[PDB]
Amino acid sequence: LCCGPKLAACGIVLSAWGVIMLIMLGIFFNVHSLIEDVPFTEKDFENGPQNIYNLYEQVSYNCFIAAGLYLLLGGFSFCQVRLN
Amino acid sequence: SFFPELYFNVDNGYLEGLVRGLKAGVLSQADYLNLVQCETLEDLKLHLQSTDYGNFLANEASPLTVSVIDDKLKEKMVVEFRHMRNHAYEPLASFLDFITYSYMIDNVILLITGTLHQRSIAELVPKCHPLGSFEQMEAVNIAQTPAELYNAILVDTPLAAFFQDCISEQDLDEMNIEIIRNTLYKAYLESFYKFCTLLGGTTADAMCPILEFEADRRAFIITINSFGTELSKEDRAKLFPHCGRLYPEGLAQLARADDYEQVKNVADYYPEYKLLFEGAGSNPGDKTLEDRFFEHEVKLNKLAFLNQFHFGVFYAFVKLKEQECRNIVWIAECIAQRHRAKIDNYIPIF
Amino acid sequence: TGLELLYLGIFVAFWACMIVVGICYTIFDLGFRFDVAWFLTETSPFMWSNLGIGLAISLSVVGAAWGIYITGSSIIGGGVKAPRIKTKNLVSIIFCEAVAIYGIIMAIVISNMAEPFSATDPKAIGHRNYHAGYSMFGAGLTVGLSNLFCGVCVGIVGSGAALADAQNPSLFVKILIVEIFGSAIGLFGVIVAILQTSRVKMG
Amino acid sequence: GFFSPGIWMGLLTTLFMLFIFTYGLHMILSLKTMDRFDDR
Amino acid sequence: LEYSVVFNLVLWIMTGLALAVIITSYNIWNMDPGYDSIIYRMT
Amino acid sequence: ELFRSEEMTNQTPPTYNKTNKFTHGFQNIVDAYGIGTYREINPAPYTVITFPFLFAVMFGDFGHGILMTLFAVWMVLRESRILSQKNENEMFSMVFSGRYIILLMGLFSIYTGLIYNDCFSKSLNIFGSSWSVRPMFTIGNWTEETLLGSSVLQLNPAIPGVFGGPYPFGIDPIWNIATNKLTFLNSFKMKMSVILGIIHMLFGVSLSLFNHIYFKKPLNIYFGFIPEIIFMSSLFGYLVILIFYKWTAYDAHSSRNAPSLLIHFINMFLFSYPESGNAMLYSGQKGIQCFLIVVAMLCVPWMLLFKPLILRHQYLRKKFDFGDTMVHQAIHTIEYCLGCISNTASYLRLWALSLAHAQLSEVLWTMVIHIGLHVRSLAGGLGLFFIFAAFATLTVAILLIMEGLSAFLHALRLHWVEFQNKFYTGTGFKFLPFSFEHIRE
Amino acid sequence: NNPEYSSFFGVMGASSAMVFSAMGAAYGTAKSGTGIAAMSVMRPELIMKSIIPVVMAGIIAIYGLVVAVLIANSLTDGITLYRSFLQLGAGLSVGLSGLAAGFAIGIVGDAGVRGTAQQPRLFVGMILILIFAEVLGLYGLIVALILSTK
Amino acid sequence: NNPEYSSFFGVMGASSAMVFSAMGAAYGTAKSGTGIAAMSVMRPELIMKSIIPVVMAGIIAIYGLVVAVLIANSLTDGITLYRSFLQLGAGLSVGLSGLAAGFAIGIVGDAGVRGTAQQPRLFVGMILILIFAEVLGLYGLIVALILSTK
Amino acid sequence: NNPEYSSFFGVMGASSAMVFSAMGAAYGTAKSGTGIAAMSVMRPELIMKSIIPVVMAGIIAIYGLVVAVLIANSLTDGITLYRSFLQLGAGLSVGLSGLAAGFAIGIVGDAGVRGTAQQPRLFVGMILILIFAEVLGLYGLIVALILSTK
Amino acid sequence: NNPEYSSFFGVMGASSAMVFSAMGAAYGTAKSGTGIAAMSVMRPELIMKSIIPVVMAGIIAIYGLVVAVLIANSLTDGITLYRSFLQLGAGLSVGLSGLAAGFAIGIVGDAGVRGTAQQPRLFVGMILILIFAEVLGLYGLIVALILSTK
Amino acid sequence: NNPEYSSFFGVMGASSAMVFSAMGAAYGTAKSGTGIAAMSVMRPELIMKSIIPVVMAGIIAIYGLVVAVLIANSLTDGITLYRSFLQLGAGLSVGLSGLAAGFAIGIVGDAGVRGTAQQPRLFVGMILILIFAEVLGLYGLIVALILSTK
Amino acid sequence: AAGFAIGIVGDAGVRGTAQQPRLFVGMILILIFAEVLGLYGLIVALILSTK
Amino acid sequence: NNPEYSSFFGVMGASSAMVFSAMGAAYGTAKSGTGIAAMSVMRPELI
Repeated sequence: LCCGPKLAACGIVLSAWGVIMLIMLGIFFNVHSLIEDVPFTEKDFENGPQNIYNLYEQVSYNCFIAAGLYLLLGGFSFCQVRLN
Repeated sequence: SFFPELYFNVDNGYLEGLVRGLKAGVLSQADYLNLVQCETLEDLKLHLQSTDYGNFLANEASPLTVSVIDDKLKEKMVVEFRHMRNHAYEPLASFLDFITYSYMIDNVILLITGTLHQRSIAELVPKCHPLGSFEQMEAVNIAQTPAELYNAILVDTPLAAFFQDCISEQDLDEMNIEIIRNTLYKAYLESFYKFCTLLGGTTADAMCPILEFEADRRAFIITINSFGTELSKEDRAKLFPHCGRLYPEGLAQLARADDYEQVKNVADYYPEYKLLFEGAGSNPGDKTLEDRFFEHEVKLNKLAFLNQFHFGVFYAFVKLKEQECRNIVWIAECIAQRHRAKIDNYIPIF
Repeated sequence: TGLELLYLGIFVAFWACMIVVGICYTIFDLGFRFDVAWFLTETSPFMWSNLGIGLAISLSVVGAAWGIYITGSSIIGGGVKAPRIKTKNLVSIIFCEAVAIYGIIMAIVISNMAEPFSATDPKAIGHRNYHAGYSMFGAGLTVGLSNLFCGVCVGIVGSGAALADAQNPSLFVKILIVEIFGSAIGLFGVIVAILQTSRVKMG
Repeated sequence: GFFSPGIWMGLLTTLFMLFIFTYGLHMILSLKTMDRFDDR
Repeated sequence: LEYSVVFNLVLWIMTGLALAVIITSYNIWNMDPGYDSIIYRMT
Repeated sequence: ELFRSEEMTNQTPPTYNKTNKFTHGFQNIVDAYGIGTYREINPAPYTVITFPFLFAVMFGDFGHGILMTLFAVWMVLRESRILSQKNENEMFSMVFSGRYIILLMGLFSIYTGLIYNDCFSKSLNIFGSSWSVRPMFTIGNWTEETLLGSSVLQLNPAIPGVFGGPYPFGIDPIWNIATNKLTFLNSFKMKMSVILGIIHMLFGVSLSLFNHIYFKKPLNIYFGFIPEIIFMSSLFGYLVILIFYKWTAYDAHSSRNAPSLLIHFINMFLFSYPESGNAMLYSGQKGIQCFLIVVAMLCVPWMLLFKPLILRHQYLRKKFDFGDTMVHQAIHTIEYCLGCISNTASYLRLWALSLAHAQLSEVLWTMVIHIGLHVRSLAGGLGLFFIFAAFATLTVAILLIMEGLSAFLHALRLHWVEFQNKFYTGTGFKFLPFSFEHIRE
Repeated sequence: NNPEYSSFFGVMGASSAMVFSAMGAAYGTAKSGTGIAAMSVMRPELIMKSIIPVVMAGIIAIYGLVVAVLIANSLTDGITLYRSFLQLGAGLSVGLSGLAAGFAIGIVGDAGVRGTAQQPRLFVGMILILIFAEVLGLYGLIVALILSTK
Repeated sequence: NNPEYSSFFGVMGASSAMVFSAMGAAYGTAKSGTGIAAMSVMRPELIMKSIIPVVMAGIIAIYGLVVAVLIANSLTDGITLYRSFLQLGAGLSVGLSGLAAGFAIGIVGDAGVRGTAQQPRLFVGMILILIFAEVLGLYGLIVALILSTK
Repeated sequence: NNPEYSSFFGVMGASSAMVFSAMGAAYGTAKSGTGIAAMSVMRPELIMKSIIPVVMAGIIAIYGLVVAVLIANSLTDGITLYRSFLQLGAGLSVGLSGLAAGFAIGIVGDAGVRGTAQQPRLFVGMILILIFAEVLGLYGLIVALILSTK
Repeated sequence: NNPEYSSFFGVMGASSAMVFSAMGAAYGTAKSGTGIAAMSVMRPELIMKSIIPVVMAGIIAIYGLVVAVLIANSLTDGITLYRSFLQLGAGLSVGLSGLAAGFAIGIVGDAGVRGTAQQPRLFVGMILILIFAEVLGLYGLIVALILSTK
Repeated sequence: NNPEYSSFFGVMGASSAMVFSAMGAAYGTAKSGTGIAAMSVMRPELIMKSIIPVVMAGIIAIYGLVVAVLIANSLTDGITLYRSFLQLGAGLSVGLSGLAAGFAIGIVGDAGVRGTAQQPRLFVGMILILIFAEVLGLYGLIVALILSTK
Repeated sequence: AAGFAIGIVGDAGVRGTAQQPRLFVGMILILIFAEVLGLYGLIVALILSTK
Repeated sequence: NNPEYSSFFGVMGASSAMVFSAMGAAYGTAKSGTGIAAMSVMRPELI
């Protein structure tokens, strides 16, 4: 599909933004396993520091999945703008 | 009241600034003097180009004539009017429509008569005053049928309400054309005045004085000019507008009057007019009554710009420039005809 | 005039009903059933305070805002033939914001006095809190309305200034004196609002 | 009684904001468009 | 008991609804047919 | 040495300002307000930095600051392709012409965002957060507080004997996740905006002295600059000193009924000096408060009426509409004195817009991307994909474009009205030399 | 003791005085400024004489300030209500009376400027009329000052 | 022995009397000044005579001051209520009646001043009608004075 | 056993009787004066015999004065309420009835004087018509006098 | 211990902040679109520039969104009333402020679009005047934010 | 234990959201359709593009349908009142905001569609502005969704 | 509501019919719709008043 | 346990549903019919 090279280029930029930002998010949690403290915690939070390490690892996993989707999107958009 | 000075500039703020900015460009007494000190039409152009006027004779015939200066000046103010008329909203546009109506009235008088004496619309339209326009059809391609023009007017032409006095076509054929146009003008002035009084704020107080003057002006001048013609005194009275100072009492005396002195005797009861008849020396080499009326009318149109929150500034705007056009052409005519001693017959516009 | 007719009909019916109800309570010799003290005491001072604060800020910007477009339209229109106008006549708008600023400062200073009561039964509770509540309400209203009308004045005057300057550049400076009075009127409201809340306490 | 503290206070705030709504709507309704365009 | 509640509700509910009808009736009453096309000739 | 216009060839010349590929854009936004007086101090050399700085304060967002630069870089990278092409799109041309302005604006926005430690509402952890020692919190008679914590927050006390120490650089990241950031950080930015605004005004006034020297108008400083700067210093500089004093003089030990600089400032102007009931910042403050306000009044006669008074004195001795000159000077005095008060409020835009932006960033993050996260692995990852894509879209649509444009305009407003009006006065004519402009034709 | 809410009316008085006087001054000022600007385009030589109406408006604004300040300084918590009612009356008396005066100031100044624009000899007469409006503002102030001291 | 808030009615009387009278005089003054400014341009020599309607208006303002002060002096805390109703009636009676009179003063002066310029013989008729307006204002004053002492 | 507020109803009657009557007479006076001024331009000899509508307007004002004074003198503290309602009815009856007449007086006077200018024969007719308005005003007085003594 | 209805005032704040801001921005948008459509016919090259008033109005709409969301995320059941009135004030404060802002935006933009097309030198002034209105709207936002911590 | 009649507010929300949104879309639809009928007679080739205002108006109506249904499906008998206050806020927030957007749609549609026939380059400009009105409507939906589940 | 419809349609329809005799049938049909709108009211009233 | 007056609201609903929709349909019918009459005189073929 062509879709227009102007829109393929926009997708490439968004895809690069997605991969860069999402991987960074996972790293920050992986290193500080943190101020943000937004891993989607449970309300019934117990006295278990290991729960913060575990959820932070979950955030990294989920973030890298999102980046993987941006890698696929960027790849497709790359070929569109190059061929257009 | 507290009615004006509040919502006025919400929609009409731009036009008020623009129209006064345009007024700022009208020829001053100093500028008229520079136009007088020419004695040549080419120099007249060059001196006029010193103001907002000018650059309108460019690309025209190398010889400069009065007909070109006249037409071009009219065109300038028509364009400026249409601009402001188009960039306007019903609250103000309806007021402006009345101004255009005065010209439409004259134009429809032209459409009839010619229709009555087999003339085609296409031949008549080129001689109609601008702003009449008549973009509507049915008034166009009437097939030189008076009935078709009469019906098209009743239906499409905004002046249909005014023609309620002159109806059934029978009136068109049996009435003198000038009685028809004076009758229609009365209907216009009466409706327009009432409209101004419905806008019962600053506009009513700023606008009506001018309309009331015009109404009384018509009574005075019509009475005098009617002396030498064939017209029943009652039919003459029928043409006197009721929006003025003569209506309560005074028109009855003008209707009976058969002499200039009797008309002046009426003015004697109205100092604002008495002074005009006294100023109108009417000597063989002096100003006349019509000239004093123009001077008074302009004074009023200038005073109109003492109110910053009304519609009357636009009415005065058009009328003031119309006189300015008369003034400029007068100078061109004085040059063209070489009568320098008659140059000072323009009406100063301050 | 469809809207004006609606507004009038509501206005007349609103007060006409109040007259009938008021006089009826008197006629039927009710035991002061409509008790103003009751309304004033049950009505939480918190509403009165927060209302006055919102009024102080909200009314003041309305004034400024009103005047701004009054003078904006005149400047923009006239400026077509006199573009010089924007150089000097923008000060009219500065005066309009300045009227908003007067109210804005007071709105913040007043709101800085807002405190909780931890109060329940008004009986012998919050005697001072009612005074401070009503005072804050008044002071907010005082400055709000005063700035509201000032902003309208300044707009009207600034419009004339723009129209005048377009035709005579020498008139600008002299006219400025009128707008200064307009600003002073708003400052007078500020002085009173300051006094009204000069000795208040919340909580 | 006819009114409670709650009801009355609610009505007071309701009317204030109703007046604001009315003011805004008033000027919004009294808004016109152009009859014609100036030129081509 | 709870008079103030039914009272408050019914008064303001019926008042707002009644006005909506009154305004709607006004707007319908004064419908502008255009006063043109054939009206000028019948007038 | 200040930059001034070039000489042109006893009539008022046009103003000629030499510009280059980078500084031309800055001169234009100056010229947009007006053409400066011949031999006037050119504000543009100071705008080059001052304006980006004011933006960076208004747009203090580390993450968007980067994106903003990248946008400018894109345009610069195509500089050769954009110049040697047709550009009928004027909005593209304008932002292109301002591409070097935008880049700089981003550069400072990063600087200020870094100190604020906000990158899309993200803090910058330098391992220096030592504000409090949580281990000691529990020791201070807080045993199993996390059980009750399920329904409470609990604010960390000051000066418990175990807390203290500043964050190495910028605001301690811990405030980025606090529920009361809205008082700690909002207050700081409030005070910062006031301090910066006053300094900027004083700078603009100081420049007026150089202009007064260049045109050899000793009177413009004898009754102008001097009494004007005295007015401003005594009232506005004093306030700034008090703000720093408060920060350095009082600790939490006096947090209850701690002196309020707002109330003391108001009481200063009103000469209200209660004997007791309110703690003063320092002993004798009442005497200083009275002194400064009286002096501020004493300088006014010079600025208010003595200029036309001495001009009348000197005029009649050498031999001037005295009444008209009094009108001019009186209006000028009011504008300066009242404007300083109003201008100070103008610079509250730095706080207002910095806060407004911070509110957009915090809310846009919290109500868009945060909700996209979930404890379920695959659903969370895929959700973040779609939610983030929309999030990035909103960040651009709302903050990078619209708010960046707003902050541009508001900082430009401050330059034109509050800064320039202290020294950059009068008008000049457009400098239009013969040039070979018709190169393409 | 001193009942609650008693200060309410005195606060409304102090507020009313200032607001209504501001209304009066604002109307008279805006109307006068309009007329002055319109004249000065036609002839600037009358501008200085035409300024007084604007000050006249400001006087109404001060009138209101004098009472509003007098009350605002008098306002306390322990008000015996009687004093609050006196304050309410004084506030309304000066404010609403100044409003009427300011209206007259506006109308007369605006018409006066147009009158002088055509004939400068009207100046003295127009000022004398505005003097009556100032007297109307004074009467309001007088009554308000009397009431506040009862 | 007396009820609370009984003084409320009295202070409303003193205020109302002054406010309505100022509104009446202000209206008549505003209309008169407009007519004077418009007329005097054509007939400047009449400027010193056309002021009279404005004085007539000032009389309405005095009417109000007299009663408002008379009531104010009679305002106490221990008011018997009965007396307060009389004071309120007196205040409204003179104020509202003066308001009506001021309206007529305005309209009659406006028309009369211009009519006089166009008709010098109208001067006497104009004054006579203005005398009737003053009589209408007095009737209110008479009743108010009767009530305030009843 | 006398109901409180009984005096309120009463005093409101006396005031209303005066206020509404002045409103009517003032309206009729304002309209009559306007027509008279315009008429005087053409027919100055009629100015003096054109004042009658204004004198008649004053009759309406007196109608009101008489009742208001009769009530005011009748007002006491220990009023049995019954009398208070009669006083309110009497006040409204004469005041509002005279008010309506005042408009008739004004409108007919204006039209009559303007017409008389052209048709001097209209004068007897103008007066007869205005006589009917005077009769309408008296009817209100008659009922008010009956009620105030009942 | 929580006064009932305490949550009612709070919820209204969030709603008003959004509704009134939308009204203002919509008004400004409607006014601008009218001027833009009329102007753009003759000078289509100015279509892009003419959008600015609309973007500014859109900012007003955001201003409102920020408060409405901030309040909404701050609502609970056990609201202590004190907090509720702060939220209501915040909503109303930004609402009316944004509403007035939007009106100034719309009115000025309409004139500005026409003025700029006729005189491009007015472009900067158009932005400036709209800029001041946007600054006024910001104040409305900030005060709504300030109350959230009081 | 739950307050009675608590469902009233939530029910009014569901209905209010739908009605106000229909009012908004109806205005924009009627105003745009008028411009379409007036325009497309001259430029029939634009008949399939001038519908856009109307389509975008339908969006306002859907925004209301989504919330009105969301609210209705959220109502029960034993409502804790708190939830009902939220439901009314959400209903009004989207409804009245959609109403404001509907006005923008209508006015911009009319001006844009007729302008487009005069200048086809306006077509994109019209959409962009209408896009801003749609964004204004969206903000209302966002807040309503936030409140309705809060 | 039906009365409004009848009146407005009757006025325009009857006058139009003289100008266009072919309008008669269309006028009747439209008036029939207004009568149906009036009947809907009757139908609801009959069902409701008997419930 | 049933609140008295409770049925009042439901009855007003049944009425409002018909009254308001009737007002709308009546407006639309009358407004369209007027335009139709104007059309038919110009050309009945579209009636």
